[PDB]
Amino acid sequence: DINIDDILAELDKEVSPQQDFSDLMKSWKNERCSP
Amino acid sequence: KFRYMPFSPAGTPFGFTDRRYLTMNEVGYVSTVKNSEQYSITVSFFDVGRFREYHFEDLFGYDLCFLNEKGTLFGQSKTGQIQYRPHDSIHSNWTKIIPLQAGERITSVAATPVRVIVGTSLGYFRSFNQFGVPFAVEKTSPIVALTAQNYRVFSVHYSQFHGLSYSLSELGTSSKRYYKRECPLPMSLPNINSDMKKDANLDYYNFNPMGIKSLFFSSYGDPCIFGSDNTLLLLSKWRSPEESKWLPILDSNMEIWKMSGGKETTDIHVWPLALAYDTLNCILVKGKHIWPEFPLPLPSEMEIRMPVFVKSKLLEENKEEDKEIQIPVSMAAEEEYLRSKVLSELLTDTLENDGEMYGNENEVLAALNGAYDKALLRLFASACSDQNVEKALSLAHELKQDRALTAAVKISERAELPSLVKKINNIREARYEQQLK
Amino acid sequence: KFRYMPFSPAGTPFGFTDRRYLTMNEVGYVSTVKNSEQYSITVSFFDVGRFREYHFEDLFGYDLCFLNEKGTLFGQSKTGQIQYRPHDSIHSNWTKIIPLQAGERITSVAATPVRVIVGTSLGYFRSFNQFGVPFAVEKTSPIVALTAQNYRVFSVHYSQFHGLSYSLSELGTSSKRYYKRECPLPMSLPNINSDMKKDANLDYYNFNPMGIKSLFFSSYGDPCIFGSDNTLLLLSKWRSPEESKWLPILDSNMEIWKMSGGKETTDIHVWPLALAYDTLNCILVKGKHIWPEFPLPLPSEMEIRMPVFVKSKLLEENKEEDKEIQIPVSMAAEEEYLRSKVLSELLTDTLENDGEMYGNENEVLAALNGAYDKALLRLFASACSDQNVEKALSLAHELKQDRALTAAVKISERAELPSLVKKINNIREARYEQQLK
Amino acid sequence: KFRYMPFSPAGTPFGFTDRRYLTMNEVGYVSTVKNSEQYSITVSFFDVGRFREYHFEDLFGYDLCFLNEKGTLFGQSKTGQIQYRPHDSIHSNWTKIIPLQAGERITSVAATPVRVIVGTSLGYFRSFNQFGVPFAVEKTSPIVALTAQNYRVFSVHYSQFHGLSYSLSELGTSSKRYYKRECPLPMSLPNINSDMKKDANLDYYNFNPMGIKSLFFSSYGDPCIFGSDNTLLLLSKWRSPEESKWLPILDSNMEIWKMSGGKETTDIHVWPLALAYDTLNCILVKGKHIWPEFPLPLPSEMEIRMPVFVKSKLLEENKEEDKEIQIPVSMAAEEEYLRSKVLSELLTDTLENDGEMYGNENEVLAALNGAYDKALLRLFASACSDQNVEKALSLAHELKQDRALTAAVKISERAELPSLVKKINNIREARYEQQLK
Repeated sequence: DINIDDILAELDKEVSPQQDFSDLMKSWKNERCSP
Repeated sequence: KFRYMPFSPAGTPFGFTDRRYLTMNEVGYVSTVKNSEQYSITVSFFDVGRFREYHFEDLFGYDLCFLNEKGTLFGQSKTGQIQYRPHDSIHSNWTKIIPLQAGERITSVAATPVRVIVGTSLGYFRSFNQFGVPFAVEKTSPIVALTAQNYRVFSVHYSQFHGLSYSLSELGTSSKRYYKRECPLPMSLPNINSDMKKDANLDYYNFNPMGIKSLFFSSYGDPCIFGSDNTLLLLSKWRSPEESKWLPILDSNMEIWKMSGGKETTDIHVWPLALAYDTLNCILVKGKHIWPEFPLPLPSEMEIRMPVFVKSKLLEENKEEDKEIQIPVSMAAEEEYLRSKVLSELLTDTLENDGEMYGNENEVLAALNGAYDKALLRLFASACSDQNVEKALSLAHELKQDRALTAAVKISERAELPSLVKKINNIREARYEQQLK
Repeated sequence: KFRYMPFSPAGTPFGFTDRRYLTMNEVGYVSTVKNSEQYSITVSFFDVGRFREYHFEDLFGYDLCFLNEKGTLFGQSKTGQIQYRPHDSIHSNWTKIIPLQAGERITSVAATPVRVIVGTSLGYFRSFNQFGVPFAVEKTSPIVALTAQNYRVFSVHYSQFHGLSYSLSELGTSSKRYYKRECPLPMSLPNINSDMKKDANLDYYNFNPMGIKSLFFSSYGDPCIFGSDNTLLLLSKWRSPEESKWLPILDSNMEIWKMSGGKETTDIHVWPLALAYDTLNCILVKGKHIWPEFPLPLPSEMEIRMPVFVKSKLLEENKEEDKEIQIPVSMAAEEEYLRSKVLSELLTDTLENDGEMYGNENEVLAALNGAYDKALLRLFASACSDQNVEKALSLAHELKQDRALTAAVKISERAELPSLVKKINNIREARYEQQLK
Repeated sequence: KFRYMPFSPAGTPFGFTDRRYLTMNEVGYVSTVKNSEQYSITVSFFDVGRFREYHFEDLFGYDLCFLNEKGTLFGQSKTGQIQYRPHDSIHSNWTKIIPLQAGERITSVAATPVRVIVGTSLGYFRSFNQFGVPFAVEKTSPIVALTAQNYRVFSVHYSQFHGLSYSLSELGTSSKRYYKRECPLPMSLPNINSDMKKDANLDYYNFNPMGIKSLFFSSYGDPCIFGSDNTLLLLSKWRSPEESKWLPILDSNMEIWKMSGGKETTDIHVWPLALAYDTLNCILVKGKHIWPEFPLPLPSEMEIRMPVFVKSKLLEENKEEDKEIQIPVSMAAEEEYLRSKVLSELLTDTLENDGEMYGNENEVLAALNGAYDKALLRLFASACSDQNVEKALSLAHELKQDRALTAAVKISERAELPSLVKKINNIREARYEQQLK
């Protein structure tokens, strides 16, 4: 049977302070463990 | 056989205990406890910021109660004694005792910001201002329930000799207006089950012989009621008497059946609280007694959905042990399109007459229209895949935006229906002309 | 088992006797006596000077009767024979026989200077001219009572499978217009009091299962009825069918109880005849025969008064004990203002639609306005004595004359409420602006 | 105790047999026969020149059926399965299953070229297009009968508590409009009578306890119904809000009684099919079984007639006696003037709102006016022969044509009523003056 999920997807679709803290957490955790 | 009794919105019996809930609504709830020959009353709020929870002692044994965000009204059905309490201290409380004929009793009471209302078993209606000044007396069918939201008031009436009926009115300070007066009500009665089943829930039917579990206005003033069949009903098009109609918008039993994996967990009961837009506020009660107890359990939230499904068909479609049953995409899309349509119409009527409260509800209406076309496109594509050009073309008329019609053209191309591509483009050209006009 | 009946207003059973009354009203009364298998009918008047009293022998068993200022109409419910007798000899006495199905019977009849109506147990409505020429036939719920004034007709209908209901219509030269048709009636049936079936009562209710003593139009053309509740009910807003409502305007049990000094005497009853402005015209009946007897007593009068008092409180306030109770100023002013308001509103509707029917009603309305404001001033002064500023100010808004507002300023000064003085004069300024506009 | 049951228009019970008719109308009739654990269904037409008779085998037990000129609709009250068959091969047959609750059953169904409708015992209304595309769900009282015409739909409902009611509505292309919504319905009820326990009667009320036989729209789109008492009832003035009323327009029992020679031939029954102008299409059934038998008897026709008739007077006036009893000129003229007036008014309403549907109605209307004046002239001449000037003058006012008044003048002269001649000449002069305005 005919698929339209892609047709619906293309039909339907028509730096921040939050992100920096996630990067800080990432850096902190990686720095603690690595040799 | 039937007999008249008092009521208040979503109270509980005493049961085996010395305490009970008198009433509940979105703002709060009221409870009381018996202390030998006296009673203690407690008032609770969900807006803890806005209000203070408080308590006081009653010597008279009130059995009626009504709440709003201005104050609380209390009554005694046999003695005719009543009391109104503002939430503020500044306006001191006041009391009165109302005349009653032999064996007559008060069945319900309600209040607006400036109006006070009392009803009785013998069908007498009496009304007073916020300082007890009498305004008028009227003789009607016996009243069984009352509710109000600002100046809009909704009433229910019942008689052996006149059937079941309802009224809708607006107590405008500019003028008082009636929209319906004791017109017939299509509600599902519980009497057959009470007479035959002998289920040991008889105490609830003694406590509520009408079996009307609760009633309230929506978050946008629509009249709503919850039936003894555990179904939610809403009155649409009330502004237009030749178009006004009752709509069944949610069946609780069907939800629990799916939630249980298609099983009969009759040990579970739903206690409604209030309607917030598209979502029911309710308590999920478990065990012998079909109503909640103290300390108050936390509420739940549940969305409305249209009654379209069938148990046997869904069992066949379905065929870890409690997993909720899987549904055909056709049913899901159909139900969504119906639900989107009804929601959009009700919201449109609200905006047309009363406007926006907050400044963004039009965006929700736009989202509903998008969901509506999206659901129709899935159903349309199914019809095209079945090669039913007649049904597919009939469905295409119901799509709104040319974006969706363009998608329908692509869908028709995938279905290899150039006749339908042609006729859709004829429709698109016709609707483009209508848009140019 | 229930059974339908023929009926005529304000007539009586026989009891065990050989005589009864067929119908009675403010113009006159119809009586009859049994002479073996023949009956003598007499038409009597409360103005026998204008209208000749006459009598004749009924060889037919006329069991239906209707009396007006032009003639008397008689009917036989089984044979369908009817006869009209003008009081003069300018118009002829004439007879006619109406078709009837097997087991069908004429239940009621009515006649005015412009229309004639017949009703049957099978719910058929038939209408004729003053010569008996037919106009139309219609099918309804079963008809149990009829009454008319000019082209205006009021009907009552009943079925176990359609309830108790009424119709209001005007049989105009343009067409028959329905104001209300088979709308539910808010009246207490006598059989609600099932346990009162004593022998003396049982004869009356076998004679009149509906219990209603009479039904008629007011002096101002408004429908009115008196039922087993021993209370006179009046239909308000009948000229505006969106707004219609029934009003309990006088309880005979309360009045006789008060008139006996506040006592439960089981010995006197009221037989209504007609309502003339504020006063019921009626016959006082005594003893077990709750229906009037022979010779007919002279007519009496009683004023309408609102049902706004408590028996126990009245006795305690009264505390020669047979003399009618001394009512407090508060209760008196309360009932006065309500009665003044009701009477003013009903008379306003009368004059705005039908004009002055007697040529003096403007004076009556002005007197009612004076009584209304004076009643409110009593209640206002009481509120000022209680120092409830808010209730006093609310009462000030309900006054109608600036003289009364000025008196309220003086009362407020005596009550030492300068805030109330200020706010009242703000109201007087606002009303002065309204008077300037 | 009572139980709700399904209905199809003019279908028969089985009797003591393996075969029955499912529904019958102006298009055709549907019949079925048992064949082992299956049934064979045949669709027959009264125009098999346009249509083709066809048949198929039913393995579902479709207990409901509806026929129109586009196709045939079939339904199963217990399983909820439905099926539509177009008569043409242009469009396909299709099936669907409706989501019935436990304890619910479909009571009746209907179909038009634009819509398909389903109703249930629990008062649920569901609507679809001719392909099965769903549109809406609505709640009423329990539905007991359905019929439709283009966009107009007429529904009947019943409750133990609300009684008997009807609704009239149009699914307009803009919106659904209610003309009347669950207003009370005035039909006679058979079952309380112990005489209904006759074998042939008892089978029908087991098959159809309502006692209705069929219901349909007129040849001008007005609701009609044929009930337990064998009277044809038509809703008049339905386009008028304050004038809509039910009219008893034909008593088939009276016609059988007269046409049999004034005789009680209860061995004859009438099965209704459709109404065309003043004449009803029907089957005349003879024997014990009140429903038509196998093979189907031939179509017959009967005229509508006003209920003027009295058996005793007609027997006396009449006094080979099986020949239809004589009717006096007075009765004939009275019945004609009533029937002419009724027909003219109904046809006037048709042309004012529906226009000329057939292209000859102005001619029928002109003939009706001539018949009306001529009938009144007969009654006028009778009044003049009685020398009743007032009755003759009142009848003269009812005449339309000045030519009729000229005839009335000449009749008055020969009746030797010069006062009536003068007064009619004044009327003729006044009418001519009015015509000159």
